[PDB]
Amino acid sequence: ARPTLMPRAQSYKDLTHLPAPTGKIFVSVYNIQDETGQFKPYPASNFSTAVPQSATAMLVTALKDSRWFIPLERQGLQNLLNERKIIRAAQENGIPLQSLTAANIMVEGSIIGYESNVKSGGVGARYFGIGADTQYQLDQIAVNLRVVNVSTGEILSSVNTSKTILSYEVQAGVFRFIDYQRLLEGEVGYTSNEPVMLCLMSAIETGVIFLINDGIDRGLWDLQNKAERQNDILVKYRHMSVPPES
Amino acid sequence: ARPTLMPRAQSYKDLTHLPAPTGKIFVSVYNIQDETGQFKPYPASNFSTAVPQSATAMLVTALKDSRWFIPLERQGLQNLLNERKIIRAAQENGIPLQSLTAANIMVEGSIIGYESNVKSGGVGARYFGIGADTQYQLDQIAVNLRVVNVSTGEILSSVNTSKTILSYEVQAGVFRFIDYQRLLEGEVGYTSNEPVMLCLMSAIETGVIFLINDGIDRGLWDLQNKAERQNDILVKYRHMSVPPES
Amino acid sequence: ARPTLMPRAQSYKDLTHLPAPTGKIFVSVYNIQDETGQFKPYPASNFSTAVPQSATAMLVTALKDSRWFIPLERQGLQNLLNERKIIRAAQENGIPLQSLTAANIMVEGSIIGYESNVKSGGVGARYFGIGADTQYQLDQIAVNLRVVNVSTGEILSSVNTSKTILSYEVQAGVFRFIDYQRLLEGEVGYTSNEPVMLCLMSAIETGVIFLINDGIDRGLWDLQNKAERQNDILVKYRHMSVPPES
Amino acid sequence: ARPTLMPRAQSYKDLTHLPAPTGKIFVSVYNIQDETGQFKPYPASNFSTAVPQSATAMLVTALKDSRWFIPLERQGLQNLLNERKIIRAAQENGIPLQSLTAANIMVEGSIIGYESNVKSGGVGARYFGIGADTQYQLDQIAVNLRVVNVSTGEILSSVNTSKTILSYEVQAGVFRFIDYQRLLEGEVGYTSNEPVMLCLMSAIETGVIFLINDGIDRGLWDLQNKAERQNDILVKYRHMSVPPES
Amino acid sequence: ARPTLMPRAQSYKDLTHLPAPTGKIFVSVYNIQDETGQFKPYPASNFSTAVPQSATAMLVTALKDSRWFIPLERQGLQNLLNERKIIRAAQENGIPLQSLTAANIMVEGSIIGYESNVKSGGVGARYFGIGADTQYQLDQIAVNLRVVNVSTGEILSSVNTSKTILSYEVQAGVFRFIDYQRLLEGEVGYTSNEPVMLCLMSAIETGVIFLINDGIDRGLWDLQNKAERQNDILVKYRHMSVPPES
Amino acid sequence: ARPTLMPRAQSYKDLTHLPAPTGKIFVSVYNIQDETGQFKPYPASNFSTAVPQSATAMLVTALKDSRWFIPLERQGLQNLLNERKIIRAAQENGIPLQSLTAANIMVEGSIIGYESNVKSGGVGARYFGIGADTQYQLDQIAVNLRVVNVSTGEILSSVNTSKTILSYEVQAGVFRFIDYQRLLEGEVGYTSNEPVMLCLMSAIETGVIFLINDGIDRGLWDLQNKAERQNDILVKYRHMSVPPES
Amino acid sequence: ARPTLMPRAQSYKDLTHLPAPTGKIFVSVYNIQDETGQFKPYPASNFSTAVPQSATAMLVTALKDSRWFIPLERQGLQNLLNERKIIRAAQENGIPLQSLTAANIMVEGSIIGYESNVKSGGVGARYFGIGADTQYQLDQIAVNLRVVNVSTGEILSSVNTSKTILSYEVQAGVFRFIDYQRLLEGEVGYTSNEPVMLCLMSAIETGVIFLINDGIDRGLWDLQNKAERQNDILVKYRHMSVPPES
Amino acid sequence: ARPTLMPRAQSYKDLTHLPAPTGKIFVSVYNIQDETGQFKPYPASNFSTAVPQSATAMLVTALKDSRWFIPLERQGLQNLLNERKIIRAAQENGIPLQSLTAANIMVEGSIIGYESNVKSGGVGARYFGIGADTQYQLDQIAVNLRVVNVSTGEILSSVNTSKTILSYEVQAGVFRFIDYQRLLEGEVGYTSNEPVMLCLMSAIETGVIFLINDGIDRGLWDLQNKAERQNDILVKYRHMSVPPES
Amino acid sequence: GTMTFQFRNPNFGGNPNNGAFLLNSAQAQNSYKDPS
Amino acid sequence: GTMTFQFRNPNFGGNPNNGAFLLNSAQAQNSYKDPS
Repeated sequence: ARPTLMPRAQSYKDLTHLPAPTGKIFVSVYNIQDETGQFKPYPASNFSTAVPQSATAMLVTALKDSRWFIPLERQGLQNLLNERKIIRAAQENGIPLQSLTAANIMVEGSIIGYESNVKSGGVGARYFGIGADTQYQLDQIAVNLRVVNVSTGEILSSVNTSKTILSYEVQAGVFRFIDYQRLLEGEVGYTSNEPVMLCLMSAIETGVIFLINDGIDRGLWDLQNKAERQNDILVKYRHMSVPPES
Repeated sequence: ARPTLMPRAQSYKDLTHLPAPTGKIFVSVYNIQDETGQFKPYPASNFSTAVPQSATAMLVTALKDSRWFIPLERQGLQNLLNERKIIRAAQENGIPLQSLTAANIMVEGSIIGYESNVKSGGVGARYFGIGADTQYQLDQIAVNLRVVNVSTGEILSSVNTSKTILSYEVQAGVFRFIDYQRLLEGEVGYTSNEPVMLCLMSAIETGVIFLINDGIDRGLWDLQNKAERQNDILVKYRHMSVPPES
Repeated sequence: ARPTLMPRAQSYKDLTHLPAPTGKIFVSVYNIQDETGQFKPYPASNFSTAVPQSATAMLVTALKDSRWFIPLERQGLQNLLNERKIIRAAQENGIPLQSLTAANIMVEGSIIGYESNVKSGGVGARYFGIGADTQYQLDQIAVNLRVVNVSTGEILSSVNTSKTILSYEVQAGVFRFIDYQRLLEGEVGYTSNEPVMLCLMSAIETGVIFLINDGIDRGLWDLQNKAERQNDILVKYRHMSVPPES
Repeated sequence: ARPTLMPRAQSYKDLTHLPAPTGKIFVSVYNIQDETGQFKPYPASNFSTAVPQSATAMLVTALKDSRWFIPLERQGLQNLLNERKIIRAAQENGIPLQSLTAANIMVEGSIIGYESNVKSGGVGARYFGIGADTQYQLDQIAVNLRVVNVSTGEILSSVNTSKTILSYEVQAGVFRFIDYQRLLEGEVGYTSNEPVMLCLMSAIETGVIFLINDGIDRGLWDLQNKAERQNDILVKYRHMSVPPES
Repeated sequence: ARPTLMPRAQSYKDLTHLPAPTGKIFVSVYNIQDETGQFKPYPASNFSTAVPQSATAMLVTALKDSRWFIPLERQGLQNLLNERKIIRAAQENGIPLQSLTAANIMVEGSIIGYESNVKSGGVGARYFGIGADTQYQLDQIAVNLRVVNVSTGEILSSVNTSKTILSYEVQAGVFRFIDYQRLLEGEVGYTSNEPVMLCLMSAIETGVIFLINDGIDRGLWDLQNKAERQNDILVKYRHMSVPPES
Repeated sequence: ARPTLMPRAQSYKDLTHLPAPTGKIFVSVYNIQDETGQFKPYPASNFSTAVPQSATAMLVTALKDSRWFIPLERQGLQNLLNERKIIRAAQENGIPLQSLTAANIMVEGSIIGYESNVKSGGVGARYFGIGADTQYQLDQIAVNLRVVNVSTGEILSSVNTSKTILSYEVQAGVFRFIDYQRLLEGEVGYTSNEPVMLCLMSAIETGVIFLINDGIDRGLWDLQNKAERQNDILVKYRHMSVPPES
Repeated sequence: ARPTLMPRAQSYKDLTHLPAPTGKIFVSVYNIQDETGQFKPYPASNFSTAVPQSATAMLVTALKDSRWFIPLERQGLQNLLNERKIIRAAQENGIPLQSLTAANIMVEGSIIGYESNVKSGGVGARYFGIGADTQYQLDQIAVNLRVVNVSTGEILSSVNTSKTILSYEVQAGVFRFIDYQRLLEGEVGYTSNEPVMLCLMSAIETGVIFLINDGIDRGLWDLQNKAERQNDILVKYRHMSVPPES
Repeated sequence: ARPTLMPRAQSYKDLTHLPAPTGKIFVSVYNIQDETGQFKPYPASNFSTAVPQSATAMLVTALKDSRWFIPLERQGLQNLLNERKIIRAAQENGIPLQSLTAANIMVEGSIIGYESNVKSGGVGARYFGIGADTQYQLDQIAVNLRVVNVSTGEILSSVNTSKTILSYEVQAGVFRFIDYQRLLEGEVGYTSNEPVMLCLMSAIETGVIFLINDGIDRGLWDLQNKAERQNDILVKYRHMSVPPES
Repeated sequence: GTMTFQFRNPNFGGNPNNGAFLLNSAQAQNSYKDPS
Repeated sequence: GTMTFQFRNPNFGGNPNNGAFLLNSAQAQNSYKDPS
């Protein structure tokens, strides 16, 4: 096909239309570790991880496009410090650069577990020759995000989100004897694996709005206008603040 | 589906409605090690661990939402100390930050073993063509949590909790000869693996309430009101203080 | 089901009702190494250990609930020393902490071997269509515990305990021809693996009482009252002081 | 066949005809990490990565041929610094070289996940002997690119792109009995795997134009002529600035 | 069943009733290395060692219960020295401990080889339907122990012991046709693997008595009474002092 | 069975009855490396070595019981030096030990190769139902030992020995039809693998006598009496001084 | 059987009867590396090397028994230097040793490749029931040896030798029907793998005589008598000085 | 068979009869790396390299026997420098050695790739019972050698050579029914793998003559007599100086 | 452990080795004769 | 997990072990006699 932007869920359109704050908040995003410890089963490789190791690149895109935070490069800090030695070596030899911008808070977190085959199922039916069947699985991924006050070392707010990755498959088939000593045959199949790459981005973009909403109730950072406290987006994520039961 | 919060058991609603203490207690949560040493069997990978390595991110969410403890960032301490060098380098060049908040106690612990296939079973039945069957397994996970007084190095209280992870499967089936030289066929199946990701969170959130309850009987920390000593939650976890037999 | 405490054998109720000593004895529990060197066979993973690596977390729970010892944090000593640097850095900047409590003895030990399939067996029987069978295995685990006088470096007492882990399986079955050209079928099965997680805790909790009993006969530490020397618990573990034969 | 240049998509002809800026912008491209963590399944090797590790060599070719950036060697910096020790050793012994050119911005990024078998399918049909079938899979790759201001450490713009890698297969076949006791047979097959090597280059060359376009709207760097703001290329990538839905 | 002491062979009752010496001899037991280099075959894991790595914990129990030696902690010396830094840090801040007790001799050694399937065998018999069979294997383990004079570095005495680990299996079976068109079936089986964990302890406890007996003939250490030189135990291990032939 | 000494070949009785020298010769035995590089084939583990790694513990037993050499602890020298720091620390605090005894020569060597299946064979025979067969293999192990003068660094004498490890198997069998519609069946089998653990000890104990005999002809060390030069043992190993042909 | 010396080829009897030189030449033999890089195929282990790693112990035996060279311990030099620290520590405390003997030349080399299945073959024949067959393989090993003048660093002489390792197998068999409804059966087999352990020793012992012969023609070292230049051994290895063709 | 020299191709007889130069040229041969990265397929081991790692020992034999170069020991330089410390330690204690000879040029290079199964093929034919077949493969190996001027660091000449390794197999067979109810059978087979050990030596010995010939045309080193410029050997390698086409 | 769903029928996605058992256990139980 | 599409027919790309079941379950259901 053609290259385009990464496709986005309802939460990304729900994230962009957030109310604006008074001033933007700097944030250091160091590392979101893949602490699932779960690899892909057969017939994949023994080494391929179930969740991609790039959750820290997805969170920076969530914070930057939210129009609330100004993210700072702390992932490739060792490459950024090696670049600022090269500018400083050319300064003394034939504008002076200022120091690095430092953040008030640092958002860090994990990917707390990935369970595959939480539920399964399947229907099938064959009359005389003609058949059809269905299958589905759904895996569950969970993301932990917490805001750390870097001044004192405390933890301000911590939320857990979740997402269900549905992977179904529909297949038909015909194996009959049409009129004597002739044999008909046909198959039509279709599968659809939802990518865990794209369901991780929709669970992180939702967990950001639970951090921004929890900052307003706890008085951490205030909105630009108090009349926009009753926005339809923030009243939608306040009903989801209680978790589902089990 | 849609992203939401991580689903919570009865213990989380049992944890939030705890009585309030006099003052909040700081706590350092360094590392909860996966000391099970148990990996997933075939047909999963040889490398995938049976229990996720993110138990330390689950305990901080249990302590923070309990409204008793103020957790402190000690997991990513090496990233937090590297951030406070960048602020301090911009302080001398063109508000002074205070030191890190230190804790009175430090909650640490482990995951003491994970045994798979503790019990099993299964029924089956086939009359003329029509069939049905059932299966179930249940695994057992155990969590150790202990409170360490960091002033003297003693151990104040230590509790062990447990949880049973049921994983059943129901399947039907029909393979008959309906009226001469025609063949009917149908299958309906359904499995349900309970996630070990979610049963680890319910065993940790229960083991926190056995630490808070054991602090009140031993005089470690006292409640805000002594009339709330007879709460229905704390009288429920005092009956469970004796272990089951074997 | 519901989360609860870890289920306990007869030895835990036998451990709690011990007589009280004159004063509690501090103890350092550094590391109990899994020196079995035995991994799980097929169809488990090649990497999963047969005995969990968390025996040092189980012994601290045995010593703490015995109401004789005050255990000290020496497992996570490197995390406890890093915490006391953070308090000491905030002391000089804008109560002085005392030093770590040190122990008189240090209980250390191992897990001396785990042999699987020590005994086996099985019965089976089929008459006309109807059948039944049984199987059982029993594995053997052994725990070494020894008390080290830390003043001189000697070894005061050393005991070995053992436990047999029974794992049976009962299965029925019917494959008959009921009245002409109909076919009956039924299966009922049930297995029960005793967890090695829970049989390790019952062998450690028994080996503690053989250390406390051996301290009284050797004059290491004395009871609070000499009339309680003739307790029914201590007279029960004196008959078991001679080992079984082979 | 014959060696030639690497074949290029529509985006490369779309990249070369961009409007010219006022002055060229230096850029350091250190490392684009393969953070997919996904390896190739059977019957390939267990060790072969799904995405090539050479994305940092592809981005430099995209920046250099865009006629906007002057890329700088920062990948083999340790080899370039060892060369400048050899020139400097021959300078003191029997033109003095200037220092390294340093960049204003540094483009860095990742490959955020690679999901294989996102969709599948297949048709088949056999009448009397003569048959035909079809298959197709399509994998999805995603590339993260972000521009880091190296003076302050902020992140200026960050975009995500995506690409679908179609891999189909068409096969015919005949197995008949032509006139008595003779047997005809024929097969014709054809597959076509689109290379992930070449679809990674088309997703990076598209993500560069989303960085150049986002610089003009945010006032980072301005065009040479404001009448060329309404170019047909830049108005084409402004309609694609909103992502697809899911 | 119930936890108990580790079951002991004839040699342990033969070890406890040894004559008493003049004074007890200190001994350092550093490490008994598993130098077999033999792992368990299929269907066990590739990684599980044939002999447990805990022979050094078994020898200390043999020396301590022999009522001749006072063993010293030299295995966990790095943990014992870290404990004595904590006492010494609390000494200068608000009884002085003496130095470590040092030994006259140090008993060290190895496990010299483990050969599996030294001998095998098996009988079988089936008449009309009714059957029975038998199998047996026997493995051979060997233990080296030597006493090192730590003053001069010489080797005082060195002995090799051996043990045969029998593992048999008995199985019956019936597959007949009882009265027309009925089918009887029955199986009864029983195996018994002798543990290599327990046969290593009986080869070490025997090799200790060959060290104590060889000390009396060489004048290394003398008995408390010379009339007890003619004990029935020491005259039993003097007849076994010559090895079997091959 | 019962524990006993390791069974010994003809060479051990041939080694003990050697003539006595003038004075005993000290010897350092550092390490005999398993330089075979040969592991065990299927169905054993991939990791289990064919020859045990404990040849250095077998040579010390050969030198000590030969009544010619006084061996010195140089294998666990790092443990012996750590013990003599503990005595020396208790000397200055509230008999002075002499230095380590040093050797005139140092016996070192290797295990030069282990070839499996050098020869094989097998007979079989079946008449009407009744059968019998035989198999045998023989492996070959070789041991290098050389005496190094530690004063100058020269090599005084070097010998190579060899041993053949026979492993046979005898099996019978009956599968007949005794009187009409009855079926007899019987099997009797027996294998015998000679241990490579025990054939390594008999090749080392022989290679010691070729070192002691070569010392007398070269004038390295002389006998106590020259009339015992014509002993029946030393005249037996002088005929074997020429190697077999090939 | 019985232990004996390692069996020797024609070259060893050809090596011992060499003419005597004027004076013996010291030689350092550091390491002969197994640079084949070839491991054993199935059904052996994946890790077992095709050629043993002990070629450096075989060359020292070739040089020592040649009555021309005096070899020096340079393999275990780190053990020999640790021994001479122990003598020197006892010298200053309550004969002074001279320095190590150093060599004029140092013989070093490699094992240049090992190719398995260079040639193969096999005959078979079956008439009515009675059969017979034959197989053979032959592998090829090559040894490089070169003499290095240690004074200047030059290479004096370098030779390559080779050897063919034949491994045959002969098997018979009978499967007939002797007189009606009786069945005869018999098999007789025999294999013989020549050891690569023993063919490496015969290729090294031959390559030594090509070094000694090349020293006399180049004037490196001269014989004791010039009349012995025309020996039958040295005139035999001068005809083999030209290589075979290919 | 019997040990002999390594068999040599036409190029070795073509190398020895080269014209003589004015003076011999010293050369350092450090390391020829196996940069093929190709291992042997099934049924060999996974670890065995396709090309031996001893190409640096083969090149020194090519340079030494060419009667043009004097090679220097630079492979085992760390062993040669450790030997010259031992001579120098005996010099000061109770002829002074000169420094190492250093080279004008240093020949280094690689093994640029090894492709297996470049071509294949096979014929077969069976009439009534009697059959025959043939197979062949041919692999391709390539060697890079380049002369480095060590004074300035330039590269003087660089050549690539190649060789084709043919491996064929011929097999016959008979499976007939000779006169009624008798069965004849016979097989005759023969394979021949050309060793890659020996084809690497013939590609290196050819690549040396392309270096010596390229030195004379470029004026690097001149012949002893200009009348020998027109030798039949050097005019033969000048026609091969142009490569084959593809 | 994990309970993964699989069809027991080789017509759908399932193991093909119990195809010969599924058909032989169906023709051993049918009682429909040929109508004519 | 991942749902990979595979044909259930050995004529197309599929497992060959259910070929003998696919044909035996088709000839046990056909009702077409020989026309003549």
